[PDB]
Amino acid sequence: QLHVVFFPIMAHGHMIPTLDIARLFAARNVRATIITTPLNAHTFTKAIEMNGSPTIHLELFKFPAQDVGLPEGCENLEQALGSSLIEKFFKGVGLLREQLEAYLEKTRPNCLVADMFFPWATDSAAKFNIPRLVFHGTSFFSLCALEVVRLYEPHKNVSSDEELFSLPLFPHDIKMMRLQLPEDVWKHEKAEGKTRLKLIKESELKSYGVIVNSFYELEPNYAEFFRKELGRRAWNIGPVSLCNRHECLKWLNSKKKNSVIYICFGSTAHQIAPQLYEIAMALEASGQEFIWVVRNNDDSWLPRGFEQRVEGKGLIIRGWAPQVLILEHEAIGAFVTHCGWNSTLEGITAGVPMVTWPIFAEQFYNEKLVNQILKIGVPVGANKWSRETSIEDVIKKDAIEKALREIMVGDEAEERRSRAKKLKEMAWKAVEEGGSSYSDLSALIEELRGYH
Ligand SMILES: O=c1ccn([C@@H]2O[C@H](COP(=O)(O)OP(=O)(O)O[C@H]3O[C@H](CO)[C@@H](O)[C@H](O)[C@H]3F)[C@@H](O)[C@H]2O)c(=O)[nH]1
Ligand SMILES: [K+]
Repeated sequence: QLHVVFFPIMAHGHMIPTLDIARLFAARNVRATIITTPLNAHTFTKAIEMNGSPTIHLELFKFPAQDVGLPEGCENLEQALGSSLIEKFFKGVGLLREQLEAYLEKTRPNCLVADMFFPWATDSAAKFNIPRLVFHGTSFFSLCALEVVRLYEPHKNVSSDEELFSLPLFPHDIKMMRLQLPEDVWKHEKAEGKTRLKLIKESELKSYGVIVNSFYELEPNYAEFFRKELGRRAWNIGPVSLCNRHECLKWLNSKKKNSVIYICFGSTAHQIAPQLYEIAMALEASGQEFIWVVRNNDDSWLPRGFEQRVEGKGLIIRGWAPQVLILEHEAIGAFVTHCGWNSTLEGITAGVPMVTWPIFAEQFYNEKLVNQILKIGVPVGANKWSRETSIEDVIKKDAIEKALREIMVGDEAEERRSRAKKLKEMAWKAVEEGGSSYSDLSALIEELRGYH
Protein backbone atom coordinates (compact mmCIF):
# COMPACT_ATOMS: atom_id res chain seq x y z
CA GLN A 1 0.00 0.00 0.00
CA LEU A 2 1.26 3.47 -0.91
CA HIS A 3 1.98 5.70 2.10
CA VAL A 4 2.17 9.49 1.94
CA VAL A 5 2.99 11.73 4.91
CA PHE A 6 1.64 15.28 5.03
CA PHE A 7 3.53 17.92 7.01
CA PRO A 8 1.73 21.27 6.98
CA ILE A 9 2.81 24.25 8.98
CA MET A 10 0.61 25.03 11.97
CA ALA A 11 -1.57 27.63 10.27
CA HIS A 12 -5.27 27.19 9.66
CA GLY A 13 -4.97 28.29 6.03
CA HIS A 14 -2.49 25.45 5.45
CA MET A 15 -3.87 22.76 7.74
CA ILE A 16 -7.37 22.62 6.23
CA PRO A 17 -6.31 22.29 2.55
CA THR A 18 -3.64 19.78 3.58
CA LEU A 19 -6.36 17.68 5.24
CA ASP A 20 -8.44 17.79 2.04
CA ILE A 21 -5.42 16.67 0.02
CA ALA A 22 -4.97 13.82 2.49
CA ARG A 23 -8.62 12.86 2.03
CA LEU A 24 -8.16 12.88 -1.76
CA PHE A 25 -5.20 10.49 -1.52
CA ALA A 26 -7.16 8.34 0.93
CA ALA A 27 -10.03 8.01 -1.56
CA ARG A 28 -7.52 6.45 -4.00
CA ASN A 29 -6.58 3.75 -1.46
CA VAL A 30 -3.42 5.53 -0.27
CA ARG A 31 -2.48 5.51 3.41
CA ALA A 32 -2.32 9.15 4.50
CA THR A 33 -0.71 10.42 7.70
CA ILE A 34 -0.79 14.08 8.77
CA ILE A 35 1.83 15.45 11.17
CA THR A 36 0.49 18.06 13.60
CA THR A 37 1.06 19.24 17.18
CA PRO A 38 -0.93 18.56 20.39
CA LEU A 39 -2.73 21.91 20.60
CA ASN A 40 -3.62 21.66 16.90
CA ALA A 41 -4.78 18.03 16.74
CA HIS A 42 -8.36 19.06 17.59
CA THR A 43 -8.59 20.90 14.25
CA PHE A 44 -8.02 17.66 12.32
CA THR A 45 -9.96 15.28 14.57
CA LYS A 46 -13.07 17.46 14.32
CA ALA A 47 -12.77 17.86 10.56
CA ILE A 48 -12.13 14.14 9.98
CA GLU A 49 -15.64 13.36 11.29
CA MET A 50 -17.31 14.73 8.16
CA ASN A 51 -19.26 8.41 7.00
CA GLY A 52 -17.65 5.11 5.99
CA SER A 53 -14.71 7.17 4.63
CA PRO A 54 -11.04 6.07 4.65
CA THR A 55 -9.04 6.70 7.81
CA ILE A 56 -6.45 9.49 8.06
CA HIS A 57 -3.85 8.97 10.75
CA LEU A 58 -2.36 11.74 12.89
CA GLU A 59 1.17 11.97 14.23
CA LEU A 60 1.87 14.55 16.92
CA PHE A 61 5.22 16.36 17.20
CA LYS A 62 6.40 18.39 20.16
CA PHE A 63 6.56 22.11 19.34
CA PRO A 64 9.62 23.67 21.10
CA ALA A 65 7.80 26.80 22.27
CA GLN A 66 10.06 27.25 25.30
CA ASP A 67 13.27 26.58 23.34
CA VAL A 68 12.51 29.61 21.12
CA GLY A 69 10.98 31.80 23.83
CA LEU A 70 7.32 31.44 22.83
CA PRO A 71 4.44 30.96 25.28
CA GLU A 72 3.71 27.29 25.82
CA GLY A 73 0.29 27.81 24.25
CA CYS A 74 1.71 29.26 21.03
CA GLU A 75 1.62 26.26 18.69
CA ASN A 76 -0.25 28.06 15.90
CA LEU A 77 0.73 30.86 13.56
CA GLU A 78 -2.40 32.84 14.50
CA GLN A 79 -1.15 33.24 18.10
CA ALA A 80 2.28 34.54 17.00
CA LEU A 81 1.26 38.21 17.03
CA GLY A 82 3.88 40.78 16.10
CA SER A 83 7.21 40.53 14.34
CA SER A 84 9.10 39.14 17.33
CA LEU A 85 6.76 36.20 17.91
CA ILE A 86 6.65 35.32 14.20
CA GLU A 87 10.43 35.08 13.90
CA LYS A 88 10.41 32.96 17.05
CA PHE A 89 7.68 30.83 15.46
CA PHE A 90 9.77 30.10 12.37
CA LYS A 91 12.77 29.23 14.51
CA GLY A 92 10.46 26.81 16.31
CA VAL A 93 9.07 25.13 13.20
CA GLY A 94 12.65 24.75 11.99
CA LEU A 95 13.49 22.70 15.08
CA LEU A 96 10.90 20.11 14.01
CA ARG A 97 13.52 18.67 11.65
CA GLU A 98 14.74 16.09 14.17
CA GLN A 99 11.28 14.69 14.86
CA LEU A 100 10.58 14.61 11.11
CA GLU A 101 13.76 12.70 10.27
CA ALA A 102 13.11 10.33 13.19
CA TYR A 103 9.56 9.73 11.97
CA LEU A 104 10.70 9.24 8.36
CA GLU A 105 13.24 6.57 9.33
CA LYS A 106 10.66 4.86 11.55
CA THR A 107 7.78 4.64 9.05
CA ARG A 108 9.63 4.87 5.69
CA PRO A 109 6.73 6.34 3.68
CA ASN A 110 6.65 6.55 -0.10
CA CYS A 111 6.33 10.34 -0.31
CA LEU A 112 6.46 13.45 1.87
CA VAL A 113 4.09 16.32 1.08
CA ALA A 114 5.50 19.12 3.24
CA ASP A 115 4.59 22.76 3.65
CA MET A 116 6.26 25.52 1.63
CA PHE A 117 7.73 26.80 4.92
CA PHE A 118 9.82 23.59 5.27
CA PRO A 119 12.45 23.89 2.51
CA TRP A 120 14.76 21.59 4.52
CA ALA A 121 12.14 18.83 4.31
CA THR A 122 13.58 17.99 0.86
CA ASP A 123 16.96 17.05 2.35
CA SER A 124 15.29 15.28 5.29
CA ALA A 125 13.29 13.11 2.91
CA ALA A 126 16.38 12.47 0.77
CA LYS A 127 18.24 10.80 3.66
CA PHE A 128 15.79 7.92 3.18
CA ASN A 129 15.29 8.25 -0.61
CA ILE A 130 11.77 9.63 -0.21
CA PRO A 131 10.53 12.17 -2.79
CA ARG A 132 9.30 15.47 -1.32
CA LEU A 133 6.44 17.52 -2.77
CA VAL A 134 5.89 21.19 -1.88
CA PHE A 135 2.46 22.58 -1.01
CA HIS A 136 1.90 26.36 -0.83
CA GLY A 137 -1.90 26.56 -0.72
CA THR A 138 -2.11 29.44 -3.21
CA SER A 139 -2.71 30.06 -6.91
CA PHE A 140 -0.30 29.51 -9.79
CA PHE A 141 -0.47 33.27 -10.36
CA SER A 142 0.86 34.01 -6.87
CA LEU A 143 3.54 31.35 -7.32
CA CYS A 144 4.64 32.99 -10.57
CA ALA A 145 4.28 36.58 -9.36
CA LEU A 146 6.30 35.96 -6.19
CA GLU A 147 9.12 34.43 -8.22
CA VAL A 148 9.21 37.09 -10.95
CA VAL A 149 9.29 39.85 -8.32
CA ARG A 150 12.05 38.08 -6.41
CA LEU A 151 14.28 37.53 -9.45
CA TYR A 152 13.80 40.75 -11.43
CA GLU A 153 13.07 43.18 -8.54
CA PRO A 154 10.95 45.64 -10.59
CA HIS A 155 10.44 47.61 -7.35
CA LYS A 156 13.95 49.09 -7.55
CA ASN A 157 13.14 50.95 -10.80
CA VAL A 158 10.66 53.08 -8.85
CA SER A 159 11.04 56.37 -6.96
CA SER A 160 7.85 56.76 -4.86
CA ASP A 161 5.52 54.48 -2.92
CA GLU A 162 2.53 54.59 -5.26
CA GLU A 163 4.51 54.57 -8.52
CA LEU A 164 3.35 51.60 -10.56
CA PHE A 165 5.55 48.99 -12.21
CA SER A 166 4.64 46.11 -14.48
CA LEU A 167 5.30 42.47 -13.64
CA PRO A 168 8.01 41.16 -15.99
CA LEU A 169 7.45 38.33 -18.49
CA PHE A 170 3.77 37.93 -17.64
CA PRO A 171 1.28 37.31 -20.48
CA HIS A 172 -0.84 40.03 -18.84
CA ASP A 173 0.14 43.59 -17.99
CA ILE A 174 -0.10 43.57 -14.18
CA LYS A 175 0.58 46.88 -12.45
CA MET A 176 1.78 46.97 -8.84
CA MET A 177 3.31 49.46 -6.43
CA ARG A 178 6.00 48.98 -3.79
CA LEU A 179 3.44 49.85 -1.11
CA GLN A 180 1.76 46.49 -1.84
CA LEU A 181 5.01 44.64 -1.13
CA PRO A 182 6.39 43.92 2.36
CA GLU A 183 8.66 46.68 3.68
CA ASP A 184 11.07 43.84 4.55
CA VAL A 185 11.92 43.63 0.82
CA TRP A 186 11.91 47.20 -0.53
CA LYS A 187 12.25 49.65 2.39
CA HIS A 188 14.63 48.48 5.15
CA GLU A 189 15.61 45.10 3.73
CA LYS A 190 16.28 42.57 6.50
CA ALA A 191 18.13 39.43 5.38
CA GLU A 192 15.97 37.18 7.60
CA GLY A 193 12.78 37.36 5.54
CA LYS A 194 14.63 37.55 2.24
CA THR A 195 16.62 34.37 2.82
CA ARG A 196 13.48 32.52 3.88
CA LEU A 197 11.72 33.44 0.64
CA LYS A 198 14.82 32.46 -1.35
CA LEU A 199 14.93 29.01 0.27
CA ILE A 200 11.16 28.53 -0.19
CA LYS A 201 11.16 29.39 -3.89
CA GLU A 202 14.32 27.35 -4.44
CA SER A 203 12.74 24.26 -2.86
CA GLU A 204 10.15 24.19 -5.66
CA LEU A 205 12.97 23.33 -8.08
CA LYS A 206 15.15 21.27 -5.73
CA SER A 207 12.27 18.99 -4.66
CA TYR A 208 10.36 16.40 -6.66
CA GLY A 209 7.59 18.82 -7.59
CA VAL A 210 4.76 21.03 -6.44
CA ILE A 211 1.16 20.25 -5.53
CA VAL A 212 -1.02 23.27 -6.30
CA ASN A 213 -4.51 23.90 -4.94
CA SER A 214 -5.93 25.16 -8.23
CA PHE A 215 -7.40 23.83 -11.45
CA TYR A 216 -5.83 24.27 -14.88
CA GLU A 217 -8.86 25.96 -16.46
CA LEU A 218 -8.91 28.68 -13.79
CA GLU A 219 -5.51 30.21 -14.68
CA PRO A 220 -4.09 28.30 -17.66
CA ASN A 221 -1.55 30.95 -18.63
CA TYR A 222 0.02 30.60 -15.20
CA ALA A 223 -0.32 26.83 -14.83
CA GLU A 224 1.81 26.73 -17.98
CA PHE A 225 4.02 29.65 -16.93
CA PHE A 226 4.87 27.89 -13.66
CA ARG A 227 5.87 24.74 -15.54
CA LYS A 228 7.57 26.09 -18.65
CA GLU A 229 8.93 29.59 -17.99
CA LEU A 230 9.71 28.84 -14.33
CA GLY A 231 10.64 25.19 -14.86
CA ARG A 232 8.64 23.67 -12.00
CA ARG A 233 7.14 20.20 -12.07
CA ALA A 234 3.61 20.60 -10.74
CA TRP A 235 0.14 19.09 -10.47
CA ASN A 236 -3.07 21.09 -10.18
CA ILE A 237 -5.53 19.05 -8.13
CA GLY A 238 -7.77 21.78 -6.77
CA PRO A 239 -10.17 22.90 -5.50
CA VAL A 240 -9.34 20.21 -2.93
CA SER A 241 -12.28 21.18 -0.69
CA LEU A 242 -14.80 20.12 -3.34
CA CYS A 243 -14.31 16.36 -3.65
CA ASN A 244 -15.02 16.01 0.09
CA ARG A 245 -18.71 16.82 -0.47
CA HIS A 246 -28.50 27.04 10.88
CA GLU A 247 -30.10 30.33 11.85
CA CYS A 248 -28.37 32.38 9.14
CA LEU A 249 -29.47 29.83 6.53
CA LYS A 250 -33.11 30.14 7.62
CA TRP A 251 -32.60 33.92 7.50
CA LEU A 252 -31.50 33.74 3.85
CA ASN A 253 -34.23 31.35 2.62
CA SER A 254 -36.72 34.24 2.57
CA LYS A 255 -34.42 36.58 0.63
CA LYS A 256 -34.09 37.54 -3.02
CA LYS A 257 -31.52 35.76 -5.16
CA ASN A 258 -28.11 37.50 -5.43
CA SER A 259 -29.08 40.50 -3.26
CA VAL A 260 -27.10 39.87 -0.02
CA ILE A 261 -23.40 40.57 0.60
CA TYR A 262 -21.36 38.14 2.71
CA ILE A 263 -18.47 39.64 4.67
CA CYS A 264 -15.79 37.52 6.38
CA PHE A 265 -12.02 37.99 6.61
CA GLY A 266 -10.75 34.43 7.19
CA SER A 267 -9.10 32.82 10.19
CA THR A 268 -6.28 35.39 10.35
CA ALA A 269 -8.79 38.19 10.99
CA HIS A 270 -6.91 40.74 13.14
CA GLN A 271 -9.61 43.41 13.04
CA ILE A 272 -9.44 46.52 15.22
CA ALA A 273 -12.47 48.42 16.49
CA PRO A 274 -11.89 51.60 14.38
CA GLN A 275 -11.80 49.42 11.26
CA LEU A 276 -14.96 47.50 12.17
CA TYR A 277 -16.67 50.83 12.83
CA GLU A 278 -15.98 52.11 9.30
CA ILE A 279 -17.37 48.84 7.92
CA ALA A 280 -20.56 49.27 9.95
CA MET A 281 -21.04 52.86 8.78
CA ALA A 282 -20.41 51.85 5.17
CA LEU A 283 -22.84 48.93 5.29
CA GLU A 284 -25.62 51.21 6.53
CA ALA A 285 -25.06 53.75 3.74
CA SER A 286 -25.08 51.03 1.07
CA GLY A 287 -28.60 49.86 1.86
CA GLN A 288 -27.56 46.33 0.91
CA GLU A 289 -28.66 43.28 2.82
CA PHE A 290 -25.69 41.53 4.36
CA ILE A 291 -24.25 38.79 6.53
CA TRP A 292 -21.25 40.13 8.46
CA VAL A 293 -18.81 37.85 10.30
CA VAL A 294 -16.73 39.30 13.15
CA ARG A 295 -14.54 37.60 15.73
CA ASN A 296 -14.42 37.47 19.54
CA ASN A 297 -12.10 37.59 22.55
CA ASP A 298 -19.51 45.87 22.37
CA ASP A 299 -20.34 49.51 21.61
CA SER A 300 -16.64 50.15 21.05
CA TRP A 301 -16.94 49.28 17.34
CA LEU A 302 -20.68 49.52 16.58
CA PRO A 303 -22.77 52.63 15.92
CA ARG A 304 -25.40 53.03 18.62
CA GLY A 305 -28.47 50.94 17.83
CA PHE A 306 -26.89 49.32 14.78
CA GLU A 307 -28.10 45.72 15.11
CA GLN A 308 -31.67 46.83 15.80
CA ARG A 309 -31.65 49.47 13.05
CA VAL A 310 -30.82 46.87 10.35
CA GLU A 311 -32.66 43.86 11.79
CA GLY A 312 -34.80 43.20 8.73
CA LYS A 313 -31.87 43.61 6.33
CA GLY A 314 -28.62 42.82 8.16
CA LEU A 315 -27.27 39.99 10.32
CA ILE A 316 -24.03 39.91 12.35
CA ILE A 317 -22.39 36.53 13.00
CA ARG A 318 -19.93 36.53 15.89
CA GLY A 319 -18.96 32.86 15.89
CA TRP A 320 -17.54 30.63 13.16
CA ALA A 321 -19.72 30.99 10.10
CA PRO A 322 -20.74 28.14 7.76
CA GLN A 323 -18.95 29.94 4.95
CA VAL A 324 -19.45 27.31 2.23
CA LEU A 325 -23.18 26.88 2.89
CA ILE A 326 -23.68 30.66 2.96
CA LEU A 327 -21.82 31.47 -0.26
CA GLU A 328 -23.54 28.68 -2.19
CA HIS A 329 -26.96 29.92 -1.07
CA GLU A 330 -28.93 31.58 -3.87
CA ALA A 331 -29.37 34.83 -1.94
CA ILE A 332 -25.63 35.53 -1.66
CA GLY A 333 -24.33 37.45 -4.68
CA ALA A 334 -21.25 39.20 -3.28
CA PHE A 335 -18.36 38.39 -0.94
CA VAL A 336 -16.09 40.87 0.85
CA THR A 337 -12.90 38.88 1.50
CA HIS A 338 -9.23 39.36 2.30
CA CYS A 339 -8.16 37.36 -0.81
CA GLY A 340 -6.71 34.44 1.07
CA TRP A 341 -6.57 31.64 -1.47
CA ASN A 342 -8.82 29.25 0.47
CA SER A 343 -11.71 31.71 0.62
CA THR A 344 -10.98 33.06 -2.88
CA LEU A 345 -11.37 29.49 -4.15
CA GLU A 346 -14.61 29.17 -2.18
CA GLY A 347 -15.89 32.37 -3.77
CA ILE A 348 -15.00 30.98 -7.20
CA THR A 349 -16.48 27.56 -6.39
CA ALA A 350 -19.77 29.18 -5.40
CA GLY A 351 -19.76 31.53 -8.38
CA VAL A 352 -19.83 34.63 -6.16
CA PRO A 353 -18.04 37.87 -7.12
CA MET A 354 -15.75 39.41 -4.52
CA VAL A 355 -14.71 42.74 -3.05
CA THR A 356 -10.97 42.32 -2.59
CA TRP A 357 -9.38 43.49 0.67
CA PRO A 358 -5.79 42.22 0.77
CA ILE A 359 -3.79 42.57 3.98
CA PHE A 360 -0.54 40.58 3.87
CA ALA A 361 1.12 37.42 2.45
CA GLU A 362 0.31 36.83 -1.26
CA GLN A 363 -3.18 38.34 -1.03
CA PHE A 364 -2.21 41.33 -3.19
CA TYR A 365 -1.22 38.96 -5.99
CA ASN A 366 -4.50 37.08 -5.55
CA GLU A 367 -6.37 40.40 -5.85
CA LYS A 368 -4.81 40.98 -9.27
CA LEU A 369 -5.86 37.48 -10.33
CA VAL A 370 -9.44 38.13 -9.18
CA ASN A 371 -9.84 41.66 -10.56
CA GLN A 372 -7.69 42.02 -13.71
CA ILE A 373 -7.47 38.45 -15.05
CA LEU A 374 -10.54 36.59 -13.82
CA LYS A 375 -12.49 39.89 -13.70
CA ILE A 376 -14.88 38.68 -11.00
CA GLY A 377 -13.88 41.24 -8.36
CA VAL A 378 -13.74 44.87 -7.26
CA PRO A 379 -10.91 46.41 -5.19
CA VAL A 380 -11.88 48.11 -1.96
CA GLY A 381 -8.90 50.48 -2.00
CA ALA A 382 -6.64 48.61 0.40
CA ASN A 383 -3.08 48.66 -0.94
CA LYS A 384 -0.74 48.67 2.11
CA TRP A 385 0.98 45.38 2.94
CA SER A 386 1.06 44.98 6.72
CA ARG A 387 0.98 42.14 9.25
CA GLU A 388 -0.97 44.12 11.84
CA THR A 389 -3.15 47.15 11.16
CA SER A 390 -2.39 50.71 12.23
CA ILE A 391 -5.26 53.07 12.92
CA GLU A 392 -3.50 55.33 10.42
CA ASP A 393 -4.15 52.66 7.74
CA VAL A 394 -7.89 52.13 8.35
CA ILE A 395 -10.06 51.89 5.23
CA LYS A 396 -12.77 54.52 5.54
CA LYS A 397 -16.53 54.21 5.10
CA ASP A 398 -16.61 56.00 1.75
CA ALA A 399 -14.27 53.52 0.02
CA ILE A 400 -16.16 50.59 1.52
CA GLU A 401 -19.55 51.94 0.44
CA LYS A 402 -18.50 52.45 -3.20
CA ALA A 403 -17.13 48.91 -3.34
CA LEU A 404 -20.33 47.51 -1.81
CA ARG A 405 -22.38 49.26 -4.49
CA GLU A 406 -19.99 48.50 -7.35
CA ILE A 407 -20.07 44.76 -6.61
CA MET A 408 -23.88 44.73 -6.40
CA VAL A 409 -25.24 47.16 -9.01
CA GLY A 410 -22.07 48.67 -10.54
CA ASP A 411 -20.74 48.33 -14.07
CA GLU A 412 -20.59 44.74 -15.42
CA ALA A 413 -21.85 43.38 -12.08
CA GLU A 414 -24.22 41.06 -13.96
CA GLU A 415 -21.38 39.86 -16.19
CA ARG A 416 -19.13 39.18 -13.18
CA ARG A 417 -21.88 37.02 -11.72
CA SER A 418 -22.02 35.29 -15.11
CA ARG A 419 -18.23 34.82 -15.32
CA ALA A 420 -18.20 33.47 -11.77
CA LYS A 421 -20.98 31.05 -12.73
CA LYS A 422 -18.79 29.45 -15.42
CA LEU A 423 -15.76 29.24 -13.14
CA LYS A 424 -18.09 27.47 -10.72
CA GLU A 425 -19.00 24.90 -13.38
CA MET A 426 -15.40 24.44 -14.52
CA ALA A 427 -14.39 23.92 -10.88
CA TRP A 428 -16.79 21.03 -10.42
CA LYS A 429 -15.82 19.76 -13.87
CA ALA A 430 -12.12 19.78 -12.96
CA VAL A 431 -12.60 17.50 -9.94
CA GLU A 432 -14.91 14.85 -11.44
CA GLU A 433 -13.61 11.87 -13.41
CA GLY A 434 -12.03 13.13 -16.62
CA GLY A 435 -11.54 16.63 -15.23
CA SER A 436 -8.20 18.41 -15.26
CA SER A 437 -7.58 18.09 -11.52
CA TYR A 438 -8.91 14.55 -11.23
CA SER A 439 -6.64 13.56 -14.11
CA ASP A 440 -3.19 14.56 -12.92
CA LEU A 441 -3.99 13.64 -9.35
CA SER A 442 -4.11 10.14 -10.85
CA ALA A 443 -0.94 11.05 -12.73
CA LEU A 444 0.83 12.05 -9.52
CA ILE A 445 -0.17 8.85 -7.74
CA GLU A 446 0.92 6.64 -10.65
CA GLU A 447 4.24 8.48 -10.73
CA LEU A 448 4.56 7.94 -6.97
CA ARG A 449 3.83 4.22 -7.33
CA GLY A 450 6.75 3.89 -9.74
CA TYR A 451 9.38 6.05 -8.05
CA HIS A 452 12.88 4.51 -8.23
O1 LIG B 1 -16.04 32.48 10.09
C1 LIG B 1 -15.41 31.76 9.37
C2 LIG B 1 -14.03 32.13 8.97
C3 LIG B 1 -13.23 31.24 8.07
N1 LIG B 1 -13.81 30.00 7.58
C4 LIG B 1 -13.01 29.09 6.69
O2 LIG B 1 -11.75 29.35 6.84
C5 LIG B 1 -11.09 29.47 5.37
C6 LIG B 1 -10.61 30.89 5.14
O3 LIG B 1 -9.81 30.88 3.96
P1 LIG B 1 -8.40 31.75 3.98
O4 LIG B 1 -7.61 31.54 2.71
O5 LIG B 1 -8.81 33.20 4.06
O6 LIG B 1 -7.48 31.29 5.30
P2 LIG B 1 -6.25 32.21 5.98
O7 LIG B 1 -5.57 31.41 7.06
O8 LIG B 1 -6.80 33.46 6.61
O9 LIG B 1 -5.18 32.61 4.78
C7 LIG B 1 -3.87 32.26 4.93
O10 LIG B 1 -3.62 30.95 4.24
C8 LIG B 1 -3.90 31.03 2.79
C9 LIG B 1 -3.53 29.72 2.14
O11 LIG B 1 -2.22 29.84 1.62
C10 LIG B 1 -3.10 32.17 2.15
O12 LIG B 1 -3.42 32.24 0.76
C11 LIG B 1 -3.35 33.48 2.87
O13 LIG B 1 -2.53 34.58 2.40
C12 LIG B 1 -3.03 33.36 4.30
F1 LIG B 1 -3.28 34.60 4.91
C13 LIG B 1 -11.99 29.17 4.49
O14 LIG B 1 -11.77 27.77 3.97
C14 LIG B 1 -13.35 29.27 5.21
O15 LIG B 1 -14.19 28.28 4.77
C15 LIG B 1 -15.19 29.61 7.98
O16 LIG B 1 -15.64 28.59 7.59
N2 LIG B 1 -15.99 30.51 8.89
K1 LIG C 1 13.48 29.76 -16.67
